[PDB]
Amino acid sequence: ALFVHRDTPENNPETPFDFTPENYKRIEAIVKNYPEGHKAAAVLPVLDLAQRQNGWLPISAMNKVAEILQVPPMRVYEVATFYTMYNRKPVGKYHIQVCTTTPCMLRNSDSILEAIQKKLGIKVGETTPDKLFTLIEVECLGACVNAPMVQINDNYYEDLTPKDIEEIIDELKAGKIPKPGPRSGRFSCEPAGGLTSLTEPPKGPGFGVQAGL
Amino acid sequence: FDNTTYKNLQHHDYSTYTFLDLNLDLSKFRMPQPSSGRESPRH
Amino acid sequence: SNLIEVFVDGQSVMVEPGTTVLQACEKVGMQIPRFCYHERLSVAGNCRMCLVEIEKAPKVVAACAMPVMKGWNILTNSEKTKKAREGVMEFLLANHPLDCPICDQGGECDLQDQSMMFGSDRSRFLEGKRAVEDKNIGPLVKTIMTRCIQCTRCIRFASEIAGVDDLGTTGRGNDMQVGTYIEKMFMSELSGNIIDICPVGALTSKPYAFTARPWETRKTESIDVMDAVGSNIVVSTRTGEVMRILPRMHEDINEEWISDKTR
Amino acid sequence: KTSFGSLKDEDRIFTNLYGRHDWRLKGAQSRGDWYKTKEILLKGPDWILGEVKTSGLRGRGGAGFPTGLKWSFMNKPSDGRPKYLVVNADEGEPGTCKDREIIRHDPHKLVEGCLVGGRAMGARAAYIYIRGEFYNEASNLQVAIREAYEAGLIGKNACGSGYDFDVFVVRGAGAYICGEETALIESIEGKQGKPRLKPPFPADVGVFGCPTTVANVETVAVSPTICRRGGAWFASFGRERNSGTKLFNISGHVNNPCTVEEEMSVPLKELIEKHAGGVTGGWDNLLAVIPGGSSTPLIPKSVCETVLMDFDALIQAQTGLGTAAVIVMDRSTDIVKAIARLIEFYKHESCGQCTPCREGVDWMNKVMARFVRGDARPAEIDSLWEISKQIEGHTICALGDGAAWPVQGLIRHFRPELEERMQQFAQQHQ
Ligand SMILES: Cc1cc2nc3c(=O)[nH]c(=O)nc-3n(C[C@H](O)[C@H](O)[C@H](O)COP(=O)(O)O)c2cc1C
Ligand code: SF4
Ligand code: SF4
Ligand code: SF4
Ligand code: FES
Ligand code: FES
Ligand SMILES: [K+]
Repeated sequence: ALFVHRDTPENNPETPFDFTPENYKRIEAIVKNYPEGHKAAAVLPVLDLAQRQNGWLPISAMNKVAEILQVPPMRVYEVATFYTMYNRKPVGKYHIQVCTTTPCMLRNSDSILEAIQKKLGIKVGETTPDKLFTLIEVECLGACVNAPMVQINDNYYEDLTPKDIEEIIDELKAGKIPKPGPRSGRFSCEPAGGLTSLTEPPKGPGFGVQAGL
Repeated sequence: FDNTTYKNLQHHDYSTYTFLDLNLDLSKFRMPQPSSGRESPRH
Repeated sequence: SNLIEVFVDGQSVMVEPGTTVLQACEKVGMQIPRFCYHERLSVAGNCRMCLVEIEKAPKVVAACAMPVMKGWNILTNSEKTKKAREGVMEFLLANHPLDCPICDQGGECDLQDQSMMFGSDRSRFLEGKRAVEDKNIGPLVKTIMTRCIQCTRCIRFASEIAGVDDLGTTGRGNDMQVGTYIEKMFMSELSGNIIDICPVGALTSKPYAFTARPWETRKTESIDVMDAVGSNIVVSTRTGEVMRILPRMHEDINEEWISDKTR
Repeated sequence: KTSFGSLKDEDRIFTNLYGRHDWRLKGAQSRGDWYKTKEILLKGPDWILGEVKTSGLRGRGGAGFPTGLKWSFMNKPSDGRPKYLVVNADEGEPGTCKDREIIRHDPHKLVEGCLVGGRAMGARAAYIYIRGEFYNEASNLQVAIREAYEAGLIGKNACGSGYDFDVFVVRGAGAYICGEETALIESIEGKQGKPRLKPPFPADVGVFGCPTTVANVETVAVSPTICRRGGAWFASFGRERNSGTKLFNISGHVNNPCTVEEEMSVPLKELIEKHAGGVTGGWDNLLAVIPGGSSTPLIPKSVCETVLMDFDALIQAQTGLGTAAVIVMDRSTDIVKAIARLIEFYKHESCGQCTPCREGVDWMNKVMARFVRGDARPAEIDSLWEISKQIEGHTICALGDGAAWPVQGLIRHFRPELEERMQQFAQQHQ
């Protein structure tokens, strides 16, 4: 995608955007986390809050944040185009993001990628005509030991197989919200087939404390 | 002593504003912030 | 007094604390190659053309930003320094367009000249080049942004000197672009000065476009009369005709800038 | 001691690594967290810094500087500015995912580490920077911080010690480069995640321009235990100058990819065999290992046969411990493609600030893409080696280094396999 903005009827400075009263109270708390005189530090969390309210970042949403914090609009444009979690175009309701870096690739992230494409009938980077799904590849999501995995919106679905991902889309497409986490048999990052450690009960308070403390 | 069940299922209920609501919640516990002495570097 | 001793190729120099390695080399009369550094802007340290070897240290340092320490021997012509410059020049030219014949900077280009003096004499880049779309920022400054080398001089000048925060970088990595993001004009009474400080032909004078080359112009050092500041200028002429107006450095009047009316 | 790698449960620190116990304050307190924390704070910063010094703890974020000496750079009289502790939870190095488990299963260890570490530095608050993708993990950590506030463990009179301390959580927005300590600081300040040159060093000019120490999540979380149990205990694990217990991620072509805590200096073979269930298809199916996240150069099966997992052992094998993210590849792996995809990762993460990475890393990516198909000549292998050397040591931050080292590993150990692809391609297209 591009890193220059061209006004369009859906996306121009007069596209209506404003924070709801509830989000203004949240904005106040975000801004209070930083030293007085350095309110520019609130740009990232407040752009994200704008995107969480709206789904994506119209140019008018960017200008509102620059106005609230009194930072030049350009300095908000630079942030919006730098960090990849900001959507400068409308996405689908369920933003499916498939990790394809080497650790996930080594565990057959391609099979997951093709499972979703045939299921939804789209290619990477596209949105379904019903505007429910958007498919994109992404770099390591920090869940490598549970590869292959995808992130849908705020949730991670891990240890996936082509069947498991096709099922998840069916639940989402059916109005249900599938449960995040590994889909194979384990709970998180433990070895599959039995823990190799942390089987004895953890020690209680005061165990091992060095003398004289 | 139980060692065979996942005790971290609360995040199946987190929603869009969970993190920002907790931040708003903690607002009353923070100490007063330091001040650079001006409204911003542009003042 | 409060001065400290450093060496440039073994020649002792007494510098004020905080003096950078680049500034120490000026005193002995050496100009370290540069692109991003400009003495009237904030230090950026991003082009990496100023990398120099400090004797006994295994890592080259960015002379434009590194404060010089006591007893340092700056080796400005060692193989480690020379190979650092050749490597950086190789990366600067990897995506640069083959534009010199049609580019107005040709003949007075820092990329050309520092390639001649400090770079290699050939290419080993065997791929295709980056190409970026051009930005319209008014009737004075033409942008051919494929020539931009991301030095960020224009951004720093616009923000610090002109007090206009309209230029920035959008994107990331190899696809990082300098511009306004939105369709905006950079119309400031000092805007034309980004033509001078842009080291390449990315920003050029729109009125001056295509009319002359620098070697053929005659330079007349004169005074501006568009206001009462008396800015010192150079009038470029060729075969009896005035071709352009350039600033002439005067620390006590205009420094190295002129207004857009003067220009 | 001459052999390592049989760590007992009683000596493990992250005792809720798998989230099988309550991760909230009551559960953490029952496991020894937040125990006698007031006593530690009243012992003073010099005592705390002394304990960390003798423990031999080294940075668990990648570079592994001695932690005791790094934190001591803040032990200086206040010069009017606030002092800050920035905790690096960006956790971005591919193959690495240990900090994720500390955050969501043992947050109260991280919180107490911030307090104990903050006291040593004389810091008024800790900012925990966590990657934006980890939304649920951030919410857990944010819930734990609330409990610690409601129990008076942090805030005014933290732990009753008379020391005020805050714990703010700030979320990233998608950028591996924001794991670099100075790029992380710039990100908190609301700018692009572009690293700063040094000097100034963060201890002098850091976040908001104030004295700052950036510490990895694992580095911080072990400190309360090192103080409670003593640096002598921690230092009694692993080889000298490679002390303590370390979290390991084993991913890729192994039977049971998993995260596990183990003693430093354990043989790489033993770690894979004991905890991950061995290499898929047998130990004889092993092709190469990236020992410590994508940045570290790969090693071939011959070297992995006996290498120890610690900084100096892996440095000797021409690589590094990195974050201890062990990526195993078996003989069915297109090794050129595996490393090519890592270069493609670095191409997407470079901030673009400085020339050798902005231009050079994209250049190596184009060359690697051609090496996969063999659409190249053998003379280009040494050209690519020189290009990587032109990037390493000439950039602002170490991302440029982390892109060059994977390439050097491939050329170092798999040059004949690169030239085989060039032969096969040349035959077909004639
Ligand atoms: C590209 C890049 C990414 C990095 N990512 C992380 C990271 O995700 N987590 C981390 O702790 N350190 C990361 N680092 C290292 C930090 O810059 C820094 O060395 C570390 O936070 C220091 O903490 P420590 O001394 O406790 O290990 C990264 C460095 C680079 C160059
Ligand atoms: S900027 Fe310089 S090197 Fe680039 S095309 Fe113009 S004259 Fe040639
Ligand atoms: S347009 Fe010119 S001055 Fe601006 S960043 Fe590019 S090369 Fe530098
Ligand atoms: S090495 Fe790469 S990531 Fe680091 S500052 Fe330079 S361009 Fe940015
Ligand atoms: S490689 Fe996919 S989560 Fe790390
Ligand atoms: S002149 Fe020093 S890095 Fe550009
Ligand atoms: K120019």
